[PDB]
Amino acid sequence: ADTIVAVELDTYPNTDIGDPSYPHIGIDIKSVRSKKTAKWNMQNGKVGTAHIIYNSVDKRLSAVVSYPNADSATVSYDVDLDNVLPEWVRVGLSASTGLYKETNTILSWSFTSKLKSNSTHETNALHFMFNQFSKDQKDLILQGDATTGTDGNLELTRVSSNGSPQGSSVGRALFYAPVHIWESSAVVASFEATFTFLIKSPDSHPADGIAFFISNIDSSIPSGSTGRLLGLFPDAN
Amino acid sequence: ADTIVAVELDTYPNTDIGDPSYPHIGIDIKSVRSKKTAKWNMQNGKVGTAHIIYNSVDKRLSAVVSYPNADSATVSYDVDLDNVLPEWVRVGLSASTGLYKETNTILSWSFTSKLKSNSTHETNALHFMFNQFSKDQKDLILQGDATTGTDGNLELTRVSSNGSPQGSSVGRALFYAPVHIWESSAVVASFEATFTFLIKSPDSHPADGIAFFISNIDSSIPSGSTGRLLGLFPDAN
Amino acid sequence: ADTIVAVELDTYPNTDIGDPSYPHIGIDIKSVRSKKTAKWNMQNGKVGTAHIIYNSVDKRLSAVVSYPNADSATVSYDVDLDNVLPEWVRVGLSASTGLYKETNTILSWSFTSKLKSNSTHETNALHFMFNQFSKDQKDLILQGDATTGTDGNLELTRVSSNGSPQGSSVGRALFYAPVHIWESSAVVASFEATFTFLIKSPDSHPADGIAFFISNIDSSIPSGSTGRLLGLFPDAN
Amino acid sequence: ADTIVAVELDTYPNTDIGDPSYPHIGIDIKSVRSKKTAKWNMQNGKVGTAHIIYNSVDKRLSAVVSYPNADSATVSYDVDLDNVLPEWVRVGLSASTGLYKETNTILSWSFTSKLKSNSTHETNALHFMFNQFSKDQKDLILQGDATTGTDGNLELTRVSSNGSPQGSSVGRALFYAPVHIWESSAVVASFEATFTFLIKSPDSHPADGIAFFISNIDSSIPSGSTGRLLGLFPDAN
Amino acid sequence: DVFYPYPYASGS
Amino acid sequence: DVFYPYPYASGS
Amino acid sequence: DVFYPYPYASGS
Amino acid sequence: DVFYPYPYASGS
Ligand SMILES: [Ca+2]
Ligand SMILES: [Ca+2]
Ligand SMILES: [Ca+2]
Ligand SMILES: [Ca+2]
Ligand SMILES: [Mn+2]
Ligand SMILES: [Mn+2]
Ligand SMILES: [Mn+2]
Ligand SMILES: [Mn+2]
Repeated sequence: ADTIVAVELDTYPNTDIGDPSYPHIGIDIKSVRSKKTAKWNMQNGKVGTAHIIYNSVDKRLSAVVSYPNADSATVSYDVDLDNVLPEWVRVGLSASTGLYKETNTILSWSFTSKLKSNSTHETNALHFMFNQFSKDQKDLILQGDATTGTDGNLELTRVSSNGSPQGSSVGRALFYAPVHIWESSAVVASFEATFTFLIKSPDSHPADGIAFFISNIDSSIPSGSTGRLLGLFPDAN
Repeated sequence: ADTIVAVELDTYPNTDIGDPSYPHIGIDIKSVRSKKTAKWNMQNGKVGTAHIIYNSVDKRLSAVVSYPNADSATVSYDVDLDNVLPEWVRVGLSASTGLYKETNTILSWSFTSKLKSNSTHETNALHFMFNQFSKDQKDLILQGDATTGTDGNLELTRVSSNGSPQGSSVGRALFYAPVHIWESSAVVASFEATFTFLIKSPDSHPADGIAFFISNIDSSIPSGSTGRLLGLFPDAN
Repeated sequence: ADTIVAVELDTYPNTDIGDPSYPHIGIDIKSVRSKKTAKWNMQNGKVGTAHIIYNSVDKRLSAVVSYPNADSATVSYDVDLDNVLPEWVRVGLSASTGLYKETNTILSWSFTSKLKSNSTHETNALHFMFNQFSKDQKDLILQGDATTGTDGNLELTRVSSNGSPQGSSVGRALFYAPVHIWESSAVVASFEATFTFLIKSPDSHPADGIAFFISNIDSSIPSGSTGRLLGLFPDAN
Repeated sequence: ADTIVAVELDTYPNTDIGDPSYPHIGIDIKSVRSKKTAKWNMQNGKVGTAHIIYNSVDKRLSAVVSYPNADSATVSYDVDLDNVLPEWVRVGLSASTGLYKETNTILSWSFTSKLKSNSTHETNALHFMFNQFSKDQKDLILQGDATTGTDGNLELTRVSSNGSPQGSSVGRALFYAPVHIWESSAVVASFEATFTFLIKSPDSHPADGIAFFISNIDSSIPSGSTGRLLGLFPDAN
Repeated sequence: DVFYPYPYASGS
Repeated sequence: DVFYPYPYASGS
Repeated sequence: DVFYPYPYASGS
Repeated sequence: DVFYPYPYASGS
């Protein structure tokens, strides 16, 4: 089984599987059918930022998506990740295209996890920050059409030679080292992720979106998880 | 006026002003009459830890108090600090004694504030961490009976020569530099504070407690804010 | 007088006071006459980055100035800061213009100090980072003609509405909180500072430079320390 | 073979291979025969701290070993790591015992790497910190006799139930994720690592030492690299 | 190229 | 001195 | 907005 | 639990 907890930047409304009649950001718990969603004012061709935060005190997973000097969309959901994921996970970025296309360009990415055990200052933590992507990024696991190097950016889905998006494309990038997301004797556990993205669509309506996700260590790209499944799920259940 | 937002570690039940019939941790917004409280299993003479966290996405202020391999108390409250404090504040620790006494010893303290403006990566942040307190700590503002140096610890209230607590004592410590706690064009704003304390009472019931607080820059110790007012308030309204 | 240690980005060569016959970066230990210099290919109108680092194990203060896709000027000097500076100091930026001018704009500035006491992990630290500057930046001390809020940058010197620099101008900026730069019972003391600048000269003749400095807590701009004195020293001794 | 750079805390002097006639700490560049050593007052049974730092501006690798209220042993060597190591490496701890033994217990270990590319603030960074070690520590590669979970510490070498060390034992620990230690278009590359250890010897004759090392990604314990070879080299060349 | 081509936004 | 002297706690 | 006023700008 | 087995322990 592949356990997923994702924060998606859905750009195409697939009302056939529960999507709202508009581009939105949402929180998915083991399912593509978001548990909570928020209208999002996507801006074709504009660089945008995304912050995901979580702490064990509130057990509330919140996300904020915004563009420079424009509106920002927020979506929060109450969840106890202890009862959803294995204490050792792997974090990463996913994305895809289908009948419609778009560029899923990550310009920078950073993550910070901290574990404060029940003892004096027994704080364990991990922190990585990418602002430039090497052509041979040995500390990243690239799955699918994912590739690094183009202008120092992580291009998740297939981007043609001349630079135009590609249909039926799926990509993912997971940080190499496993992450201890939670522990039985943890007084406080928390993380926060940040990434700047650039979505540019040549055609009428862009699809299908980007998503920040956490999963079991051995996770991989399900089959037919292309298009509306955001390379994260095998079916739309 | 003195604006306060405190997370208190109340050790004495003053039911005369709304206190629960037990030691508790609570969240105070401009008032000593906690908006939210949680039962706390204080442990005379044991070193304990305290974590306070807040993010603008959830607008939820949470705190966790715990002791080594023992139970931990949590208290969370929904609040929009933008509509409570001035964007430029000053953070610090407060404490006191009254008819009863106790030692209010801070062993370490660290704070982390981060402001992500609505632009590409315009993240401003501040971070200080104290694990040893010098005798002449030029980056701390000591008010009242507050003093640094004893074994490398910040003794908030009066501690006698031989080491025993003192009654009718009030103390405070604020980090020297002002903190930009919030901004109009902030996509994400957040902070998290940590401190380890040691409360030791010689007498029957210990009082009155410690508290992490945020306030206006020029804040100072109100009069008669000794004892049950935790050196943070002038009256019990 | 004030004790000053600084890394200067000298844009104008005053051979009358020991300046190399060309733009250079250097290390000053209580004298505008650098103890060590290094040619610098100052690129007028382009944003550059400056890195200054130090640690008490090597006791070597080093710095590197660079512009994207351009080369890097490096300079290093051996100096035990315990004998040159007081254990409590202040840090900041200084810059000037004299007969010729240039814009001394600061786009971002971050700093980090760490102390590891001889009692293991008695680590104390301070960290701040500015990517945006508000009109009212309460955590900064502005001396002379320095101002903030302008496009979110810091202008250390005079600049008119038309955006052109001014002559005979001196301005500095210091962090509000004092910094414990060293302690006796310290195993390893280190600090590293970064900042991006934009030195622009319409009159094609830049002067006089920008500097990162460390001084006593109460350091103020010296008389006539305008122009070639970089607002750091009172005489060219 | 493997490219190895390491700071060794040599507890046993083997003058047959160039060891000083007493406990010392040293810097090894692809040879157990240190390029630079420094007497070290090894304090059997006491917890000590080790600090290793480096930066490409000074290109000087330095280290300091100390025990609380005791003195500090310092050692530094000049070496451009770009010519000695590949840009992608792995970091970790190694230790051994031979005829004589000692406990090589690691109480905490933290590390931080930073890359500032020549394109300004193209800062990439990695940071991890361990204060507790779980039995199943998935982000660590354990080679040889190294184990974790024991009282929350890392035992690099064999130690029986009675808690006494073993002879002829070799064990290392590496961080799971590869580390980009240097890049060409880099203005300043730096890293600093810390760790607390507890070398205990009941037989009063400690041996052979503990080391912090940097090697190629696929580095494994060499044949017979037990005892005086600190599980780093295959021969005393 | 593609700058801000997308639904109802203030100014251009 | 004062170790854990306080209300209902498992063991001592 | 400005070109090599004086200091040697390596490139453009 | 252990005392100066061999290496010079400055102090105690
Ligand atoms: Ca969709
Ligand atoms: Ca009370
Ligand atoms: Ca000059
Ligand atoms: Ca040896
Ligand atoms: Mn959706
Ligand atoms: Mn109360
Ligand atoms: Mn000069
Ligand atoms: Mn040796």
